[PDB]
Amino acid sequence: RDLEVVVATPTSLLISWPANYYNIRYYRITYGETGGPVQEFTVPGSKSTATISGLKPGVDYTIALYAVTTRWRLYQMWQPISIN
Amino acid sequence: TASWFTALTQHGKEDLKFPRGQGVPINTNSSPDDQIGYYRRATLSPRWYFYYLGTGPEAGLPYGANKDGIIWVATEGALNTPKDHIGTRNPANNAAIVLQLPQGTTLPKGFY
Repeated sequence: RDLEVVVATPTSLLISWPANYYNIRYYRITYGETGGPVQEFTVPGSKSTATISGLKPGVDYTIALYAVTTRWRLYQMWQPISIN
Repeated sequence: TASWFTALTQHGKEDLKFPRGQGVPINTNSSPDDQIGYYRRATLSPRWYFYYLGTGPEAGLPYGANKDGIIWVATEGALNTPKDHIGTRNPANNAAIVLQLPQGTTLPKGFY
């Protein structure tokens, strides 16, 4: 649908965004506490959901999705506010 | 390369945006799955040209690639796939449709 969290949990969250099976090569998720140990991970293009996990309950966290295309280019898929 | 449609000329302050599901220019000779693309304030005043997904100067942009002066419009029912069958305009062998939008579609202030 859009880039937004589906299932939310005190230790992890499920994020989702509109699939693409012609243009993306992999997605790259990136996430850390707000302002202030950055973390990221990588998902293949065919997928369109991802499981961020092992978070600190109650703590605010800026998430972001990023995409690398077939033309070896880099772009971010929107940007989302997340704070407990 | 030429935008199949004509421009939305901005005459104010807030830039071009569209509530979700609004923004696709009307085109009766096009299928529901082809209803998708982007407005790019292109290269005075700002003017936003419509280009379909996978066509135009930014034809390698995924849908949702956050750039500047590009916005993504898609109608409920469209597919996330390229418009090779539609392509763009060639201003010699055709002229530009006047970009119309259905009824009820909202437009920012200073857009007509």
